[PDB]
Amino acid sequence: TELPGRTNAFRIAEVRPQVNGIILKRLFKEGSDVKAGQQLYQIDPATYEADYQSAQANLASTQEQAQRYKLLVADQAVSKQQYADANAAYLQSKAAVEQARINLRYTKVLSPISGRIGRSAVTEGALVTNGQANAMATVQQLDPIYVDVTQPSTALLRLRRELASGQLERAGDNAAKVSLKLEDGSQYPLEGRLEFSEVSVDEGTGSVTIRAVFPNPNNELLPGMFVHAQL
Amino acid sequence: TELPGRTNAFRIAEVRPQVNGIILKRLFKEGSDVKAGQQLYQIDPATYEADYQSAQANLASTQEQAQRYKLLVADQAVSKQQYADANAAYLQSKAAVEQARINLRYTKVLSPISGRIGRSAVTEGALVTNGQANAMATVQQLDPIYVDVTQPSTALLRLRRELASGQLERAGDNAAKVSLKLEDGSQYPLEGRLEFSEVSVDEGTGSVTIRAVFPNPNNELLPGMFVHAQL
Amino acid sequence: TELPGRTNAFRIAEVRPQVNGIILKRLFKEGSDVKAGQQLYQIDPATYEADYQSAQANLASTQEQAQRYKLLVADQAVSKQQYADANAAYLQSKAAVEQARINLRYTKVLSPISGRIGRSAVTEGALVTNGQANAMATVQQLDPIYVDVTQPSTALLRLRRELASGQLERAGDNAAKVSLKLEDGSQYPLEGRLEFSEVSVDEGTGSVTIRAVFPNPNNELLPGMFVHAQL
Amino acid sequence: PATYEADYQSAQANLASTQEQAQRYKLLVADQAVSKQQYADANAAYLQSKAAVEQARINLRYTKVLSPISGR
Ligand SMILES: O=C[C@H](O)CO
Ligand SMILES: O=C[C@H](O)CO
Ligand SMILES: O=C[C@H](O)CO
Repeated sequence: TELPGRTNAFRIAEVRPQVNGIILKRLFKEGSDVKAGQQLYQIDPATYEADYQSAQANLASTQEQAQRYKLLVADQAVSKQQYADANAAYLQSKAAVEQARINLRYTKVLSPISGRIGRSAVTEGALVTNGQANAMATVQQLDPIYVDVTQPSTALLRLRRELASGQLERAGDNAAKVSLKLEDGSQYPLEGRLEFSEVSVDEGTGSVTIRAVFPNPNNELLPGMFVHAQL
Repeated sequence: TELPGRTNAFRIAEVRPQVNGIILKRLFKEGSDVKAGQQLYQIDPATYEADYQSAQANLASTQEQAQRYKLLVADQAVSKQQYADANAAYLQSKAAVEQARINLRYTKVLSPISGRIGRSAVTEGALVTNGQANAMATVQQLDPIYVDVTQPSTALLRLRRELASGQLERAGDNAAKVSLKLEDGSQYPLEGRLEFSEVSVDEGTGSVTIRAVFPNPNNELLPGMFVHAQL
Repeated sequence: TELPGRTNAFRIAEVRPQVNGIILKRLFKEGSDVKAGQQLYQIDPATYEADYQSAQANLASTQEQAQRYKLLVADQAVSKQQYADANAAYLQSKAAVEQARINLRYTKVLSPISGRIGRSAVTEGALVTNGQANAMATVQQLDPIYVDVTQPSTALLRLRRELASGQLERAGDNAAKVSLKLEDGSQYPLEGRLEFSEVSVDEGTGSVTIRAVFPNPNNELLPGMFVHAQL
Repeated sequence: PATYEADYQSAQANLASTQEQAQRYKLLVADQAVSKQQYADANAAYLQSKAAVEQARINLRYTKVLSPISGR
């Protein structure tokens, strides 16, 4: 039985800035392969770095001030109102520092997912804003790759039985082994699982949509291909 | 007697953001079974978390300030026009904190219902906005599953009698036991209740719509199937 | 004398939101019986509740400020302008609080009438807007139930006489006792009034439409049934 | 032609505007001051205007229905 379907990325992510600034450098090759956590951009941190240290300097100061006044109050050598204020400043500083630290950190735009980055919608030297509508770039995990198959609700059950009645070659719980046949006609060398758990149902058609998962190193398979799963 | 009908989810909910931000992680398998209250997404909280603590710091401060002026007014050491401004700030802080707390909490996009989530209409790293038109995802309770049956108003009464005149196998108050027959032809193994209380009436047809309730573990039954209840 | 007619709800009401937000919970069973004033939905109030208290805090503050300046102005200790601005703020806050309170109240979507709610056109987690076109649900009082009867203007007088000339069994002022006969053929066990005051007239036909009122506990009778009143 | 003439000038006013807008961005994109996305939008409008004006001009011209052939 041949099931028609479309190939889709296994996982997709968007790269976006979360701090305001100028793109200093774009550390990745358009179209290359990147790893989740890998620095993809560098926003000029000259300032954030400066504010962050400017801050810590402050905290170090107010903190000393506080820790000391608390000693004085204990001898009644300073009104508790003086202390309260001292500790007040200390807490604000401590807050400032944390926010500074957070912003500096957001300075190195990292990749959320592991996959294939494409073109960089943002040029070096460009101005980038936190919250900005457009994404700097998009990564896609193309290795294990999906094949969305759509069968009428009935057939999905028919197959589900055969899977349980051993009439279908097991591949795992709720999964039967399957082969792929490109619209080319050719036979994709490798083979993969065909999970039976439903992903979506067009109630207007009643038809269900399940996913097949094929290994795709070499990146032979790409999203959008009209293929055929085989059982 | 065989009553035609369609299978429908037992309950449906939508997943939506209620805070602005970037989708950090999508904690769920498209097509899986999720529980109500289960975290479905994580919106980056670096800041909301910072603000929230920045606030609490403040409240901790003003609160002390206030409480002290409260005891001080008695000795007339602190006026009443002070303990007023003081208590003013205290109340504002307390409010800021609650608002901070609320936003942080929305940072974890939980699932409203227990059911089956399908595809995630939002990619990781994407930008999400409170009030946004589109829903991030949709959960559907499919275990007990409904079967909407439509009979002409007359028939509904005829059956209602037999139910009371013992001529129909009781299943509970106003419910008669029923079996399901898929459009496949097969006989759904389990059987369930056919509640007689009306759910809706197409006055333009006069016909009524009642619901059958079948157990559906194993998830064999899906919404949209054209079935037949049997009595 | 058998008068043909259609059964109709005794009263209809629509459930709609009057505040913006997300449907947290839908507290009612589709197809059940609900009482006027009963909470049907809960719109996530996390924020409205927060704004309301955020407001009250503010009012508490400005109000003190005002009452104090009202003092200083009366002692030429401060200009009338200062007292003016202070009172200005006070008045704004007081307005803010009232609006907050109103919105919070709308957070609980109560049922306007007592009757029978059907399906909920809105899912939990859904986005709901004040002013939105569609109604979240519809309650229909079905106990006393109407039976719209249509007779030629002439016949309505004929009967009206007999009613006054004792030739018809009184049921109340302008009402004659009547029995119902379902299109089933059967005899509805209970009986009710047949009010003679006209409700509408198809001037294009000259025919009048009057209503019969039958008790309908057990909910045996439903809107849309083609029946027959008997005199 | 009262209107065609009005639309035509209504248009030309527009183009004169958007054209200035564009020519100005044309330089800020070179000095990475304006996002290549924006300059795109500016030049987009400019091209639309220029298109509108041509159509306006064409219609105004037709305000004078001429004879295709020489004859009777
Ligand atoms: O983001 C992937 C491609 O480069 C563009 O659209
Ligand atoms: O929402 C259900 C499916 O995942 C999509 O369309
Ligand atoms: O709203 C009345 C019925 O429940 C549905 O359509």
